[PDB]
Amino acid sequence: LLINRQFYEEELINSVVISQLSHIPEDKDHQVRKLATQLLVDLAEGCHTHHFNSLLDIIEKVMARSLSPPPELEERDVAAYSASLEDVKTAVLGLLVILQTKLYTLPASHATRVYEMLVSHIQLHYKHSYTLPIASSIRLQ
Amino acid sequence: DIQMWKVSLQKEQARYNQLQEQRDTMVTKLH
Amino acid sequence: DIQMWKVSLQKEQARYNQLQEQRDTMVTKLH
Repeated sequence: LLINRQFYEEELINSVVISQLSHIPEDKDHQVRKLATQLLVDLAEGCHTHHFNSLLDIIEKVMARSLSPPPELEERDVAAYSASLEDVKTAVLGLLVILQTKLYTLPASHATRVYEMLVSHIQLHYKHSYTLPIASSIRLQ
Repeated sequence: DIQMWKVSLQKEQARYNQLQEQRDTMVTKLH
Repeated sequence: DIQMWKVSLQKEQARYNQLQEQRDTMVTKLH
């Protein structure tokens, strides 16, 4: 209900990332993008030096995958496969947002490094010469 | 006089709703 | 049970007036 950051955020971020450590293994795209957005918004105001948990989880998200392994997923998986990949595209969007917020801040390094994550994630993005329109949209933003 | 106990419980719940809403107003004011 | 009902009345009143002050000191902290 409140902005409980002063009174709760310290123990919260820790206990909640500990409980959500099952983010990557469980592969149900919905809660994936959900926790993505949740960490992004909780880092929009995350000045309790806890960009560690959030951005580390985010990096764990981004290296999930970016291109369809099965060469037979003609609208078969790429529908749900892209429902899964849009979790990380939304994560990327939130990185853009939080970096806009942290344009000037003390742990701006975080931004930079996840920014680097971005370009490295973008590097591998153009590495395989992707054939996904959703990946192309990600490139766009 | 069980209905007195009824109205007691009801007015208590109402008092606590007012407590909650005023707490939330103070929350957004602090924000 | 009617006098026992009065007892229940005053018990509820006491408990709710008790938590009332907890809510009001929360208010005062925010003040």
